[PDB]
Amino acid sequence: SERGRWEQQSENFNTQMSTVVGDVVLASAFLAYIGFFDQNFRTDLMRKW
Amino acid sequence: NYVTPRHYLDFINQVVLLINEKRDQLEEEQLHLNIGLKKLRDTEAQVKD
Amino acid sequence: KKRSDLLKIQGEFQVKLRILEKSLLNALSQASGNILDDDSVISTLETLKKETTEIALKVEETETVMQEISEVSALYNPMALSCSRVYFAMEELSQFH
Repeated sequence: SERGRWEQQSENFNTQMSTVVGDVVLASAFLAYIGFFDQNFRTDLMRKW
Repeated sequence: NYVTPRHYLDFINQVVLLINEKRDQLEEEQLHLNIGLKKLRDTEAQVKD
Repeated sequence: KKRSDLLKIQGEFQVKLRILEKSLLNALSQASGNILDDDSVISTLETLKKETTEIALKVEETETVMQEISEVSALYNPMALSCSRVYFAMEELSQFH
């Protein structure tokens, strides 16, 4: 039951490890470019990315 | 607003520092999640034995 | 009050496990031989079977609180809206110096 819990945590971390590059790219642009604009431009920009 | 090469460069540097900062945190946690599943899947074979 | 504290108190479900887990990995180590009577293995484990449950079910209620939250966060919505509209009305007056 305990070991089953580790298995869930593990698979969860492989998922993140699996979406880190794209997750980072997106978070970077956000920190790099988004700032100047308002919600609408931020929103539309994040969608193009 | 103006976007200059200089922005492109910082963008990349951010992407480089964040991919590291993020992977590191995840791998350091996947490792621990492994020092565990072994110790468990083992005690489970031992006990089942 | 609830929404904060509650979910603001993730530490138990965080550290109380993030290190209490490490404490299981210990017992299992000073083990490999007499596993069946090992109190620190029987302890740490059953300890988790509990300290664990706290999260699971207690969460089953937090989704239902987020619901409490939502219901009420909708009941105020119209008024919050009027407010935004009123303010931007005062801002239109700015056309006159």
